[PDB]
Amino acid sequence: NAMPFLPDPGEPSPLKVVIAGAGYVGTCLAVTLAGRGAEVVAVDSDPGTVADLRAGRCRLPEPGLAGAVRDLAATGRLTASTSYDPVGAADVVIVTVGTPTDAGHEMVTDQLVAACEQIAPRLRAGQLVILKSTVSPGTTRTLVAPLLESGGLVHERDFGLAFCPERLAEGVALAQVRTLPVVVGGCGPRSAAAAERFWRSALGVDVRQVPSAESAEVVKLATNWWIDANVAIANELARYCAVLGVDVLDVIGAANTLPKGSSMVNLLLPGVGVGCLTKDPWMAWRDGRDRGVSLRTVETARAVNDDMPRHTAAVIADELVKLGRDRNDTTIAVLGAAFKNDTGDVRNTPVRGVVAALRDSGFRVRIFDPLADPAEIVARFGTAPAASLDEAVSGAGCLAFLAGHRQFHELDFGALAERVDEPCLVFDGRMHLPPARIRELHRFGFAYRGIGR
Amino acid sequence: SNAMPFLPDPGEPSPLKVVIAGAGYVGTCLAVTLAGRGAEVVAVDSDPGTVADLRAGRCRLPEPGLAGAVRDLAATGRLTASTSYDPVGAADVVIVTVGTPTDAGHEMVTDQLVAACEQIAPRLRAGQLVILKSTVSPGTTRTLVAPLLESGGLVHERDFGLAFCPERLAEGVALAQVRTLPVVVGGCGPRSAAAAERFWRSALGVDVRQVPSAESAEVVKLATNWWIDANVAIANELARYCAVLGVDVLDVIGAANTLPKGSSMVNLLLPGVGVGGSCLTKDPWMAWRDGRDRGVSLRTVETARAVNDDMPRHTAAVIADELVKLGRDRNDTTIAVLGAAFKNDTGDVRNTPVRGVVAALRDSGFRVRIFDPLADPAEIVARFGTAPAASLDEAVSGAGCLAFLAGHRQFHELDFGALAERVDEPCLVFDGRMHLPPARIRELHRFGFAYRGIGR
Ligand SMILES: NC(=O)c1ccc[n+]([C@@H]2O[C@H](COP(=O)([O-])OP(=O)(O)OC[C@H]3O[C@@H](n4cnc5c(N)ncnc54)[C@H](O)[C@@H]3O)[C@@H](O)[C@H]2O)c1
Ligand SMILES: Cc1cn([C@H]2C[C@H](O)[C@@H](COP(=O)(O)O)O2)c(=O)[nH]c1=O
Ligand code: NA
Repeated sequence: NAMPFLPDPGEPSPLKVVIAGAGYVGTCLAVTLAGRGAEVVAVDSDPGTVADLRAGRCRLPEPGLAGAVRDLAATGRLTASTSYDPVGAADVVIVTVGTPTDAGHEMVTDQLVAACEQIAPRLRAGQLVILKSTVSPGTTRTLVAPLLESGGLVHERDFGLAFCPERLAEGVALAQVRTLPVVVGGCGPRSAAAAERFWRSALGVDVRQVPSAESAEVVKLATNWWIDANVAIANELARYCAVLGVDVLDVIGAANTLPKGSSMVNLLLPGVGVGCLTKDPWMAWRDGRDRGVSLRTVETARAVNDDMPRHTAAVIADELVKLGRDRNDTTIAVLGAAFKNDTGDVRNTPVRGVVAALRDSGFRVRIFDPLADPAEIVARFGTAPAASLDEAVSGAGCLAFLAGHRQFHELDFGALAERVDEPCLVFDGRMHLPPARIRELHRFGFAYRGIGR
Repeated sequence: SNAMPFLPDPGEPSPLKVVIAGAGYVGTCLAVTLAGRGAEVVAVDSDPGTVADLRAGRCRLPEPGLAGAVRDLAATGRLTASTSYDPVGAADVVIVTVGTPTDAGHEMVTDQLVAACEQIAPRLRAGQLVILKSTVSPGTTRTLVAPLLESGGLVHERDFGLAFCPERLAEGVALAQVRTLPVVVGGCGPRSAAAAERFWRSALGVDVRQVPSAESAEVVKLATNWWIDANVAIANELARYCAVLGVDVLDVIGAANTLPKGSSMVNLLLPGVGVGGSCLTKDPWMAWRDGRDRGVSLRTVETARAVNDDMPRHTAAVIADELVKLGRDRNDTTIAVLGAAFKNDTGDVRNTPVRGVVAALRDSGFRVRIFDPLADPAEIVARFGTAPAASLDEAVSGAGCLAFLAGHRQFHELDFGALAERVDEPCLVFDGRMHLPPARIRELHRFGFAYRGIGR
């Protein structure tokens, strides 16, 4: 009774964890928890996803993830199911299911409601439930808690309930998840103490307590709001630097040497647009609007970042005209299609906006992303990607790096110089190449341009 | 003879000779720091009162430790002053820190800068180094200052060094920051950049961050104030959003800022009662106007300025609303505004957001008493149209509200148990810029106060 909702971490028998949702977040969580000794079962409605995990397969490009899935599924500590039945035997249940938003920027509770309606009858006294899915504030306590209580139990008294925002760093997720402190917002002191004991023992990280689940839900929304609004500042700064003939990355690097606030001045890097950062700031805006608060910094940031794909296409076409090129003699090789660097997800990518604007004007575009699924590129771009990097760049008049994947940095530009059509423009969207690499491109005959570079 | 370096070898026995044009806040902080490390400095200013003060070892600038440093160095003879620009000829380095105010259209008023350059230009000799530190619109150093300095026959970069090095001092801790902050150097060429870097490293003992041009360094200064002002806007809107959920914005900011991001961490700034001073209310508009002239729209600046300009009025509306919810009216409540300065731990009220809060409260029918022991009483009369209270007891005795609109360290050290016996019960404690932790809020309630803040 003194230590509710979690066994002593020193117990010989392993901790039993059920993770609802076997997406990017769920898989990273499952692998890192199983790796530290817990017995984990990932629950997902997709039979294909469950079949892959059970056979130690993972198609996610996240570094070290496919290897860890294959190793842990073989040790038996990582398993998967389409059924929510393993919830009954679990000590901890983590909910990472999808929470999208409609055109009005209001939560689509469907997936979360369905997951909660499956967990509720299987929920047992003494269990700990943690919500990781990004949600509108008040959701854990006013929507999720009554759904979980439909099975007769009471949150905080019979089972622990806490909101812990997901803050995974793509491309380095497995490394960051083992060091990054977890924010815990308990639905009461018992739920707060148990959620903190769980992350410290099962994950081995520090914990940052906030006084309610609503406070922790706002931490997630405030983080995405801060990131989106700071990317908007950086994007506008890059367009200002471009008209002055100054390099935005030197400006940002020098500006960020000033201590300020809780750490340093932190101008974020500009890009080709934003693709968490397009829904969560609007989610806070709609919540604010319904409560009589206008979030003007969110409205402006979204308008600024939504204009960047069209501006990127305009800059590419303008630079090609300056090189004496046109839509009749140039094929553009778009290298990298994913919304974020070192990911393969193209579901909500600003690259779609760049390609559409380049095609809408009349340019021939080839797409290549070594991390993305070719069927997903067909679905989102409407065309099959190039068979390989060599096929994409051969005879291309422009190499537009619109996602800065690590394998693009390891490319031999001397070898690329022999495949492309001279004069070739290297447009740097998300590579953010250092001056030493830009000199190498010029040496091989490439023209180089970035927004504000 | 060989092409010349634009700075003498710091191995020479004679002290470095520096001339600082513009002995205001930035100029005086530089002068005492350079002279304190051994350089011989002459402060050149158009105000005869400032020149007379520096000569006598006096300084009217309230900046902590500044008057003391001036007194010590005037006695050594290393720091002197002049209304005349005749010391320029003998100097190794000329630093320009004159005022660059903007007009109603946010265009820079070049009057002081042109007058300074015109006096410097014919006294310049080959091999000298000229550093511009005043905040300017990009391209000012190369297209305005350089041709004015060349009127004597010298050619910038070939005959003398010209660099832009922005000042990044924060008011109240300027003397501590001038000796620690890395200096950004934007030379008009490689020789100017090398000399300016060697100058800051050897004469100030600080690190240097080179940027490729004077224009790049001019943008660094404007991008910094743009970033700060826009991030205060995010924080103020976040506090207003937290207020409707009843969540504490300081818990949210603290937890959010534990995430590594960019080149450091997520850095949500602290909310307040608005934004004052020249830096954050003028510099982002200067960038906006320069961008507009060149066909670039800075929408984040427009929104940040609108958001922060609305904060004083919103703060007064919150105080008035919380007083009504407490059962207090305009008839039985005198509000004591504690802290008038634009910033915590300074006395500067020249452009303070507290002015807007006080004016909006009075326009709601409330009597307001002002108390700020760090501020000049005459400065409060000129900005607020009323004399501040003689003492803390006069301000708080019988007050129905204690509105902490500047969070000076002095206010954190008050005896709230004693205050509780002087105020009119029930007394509202409004936290504008104290940012009290939950333990301190609990203590106020135990003493009988009603604590409120935006998003607290
Ligand atoms: N105030 C700050 O904290 C701060 C911080 C960073 C940057 N800056 C920039 O530094 C510059 C100076 O700021 P400040 O607050 O010290 O200014 P200030 O207006 O208070 O002082 C300027 C001084 O220059 C003198 N002066 C004017 N024209 C002159 C001339 N032709 N010859 C000689 N002296 C002349 C004036 O008499 C005055 O004493 C501004 O461009 C400002 O943007 C200020
Ligand atoms: C840094 C900072 C400044 N401000 C406001 C107070 C001052 O009026 C103005 C300038 O502050 P600064 O000189 O400390 O940057 O901006 C905030 O409200 N929150 C903050 O976090
Ligand atoms: Na609260």
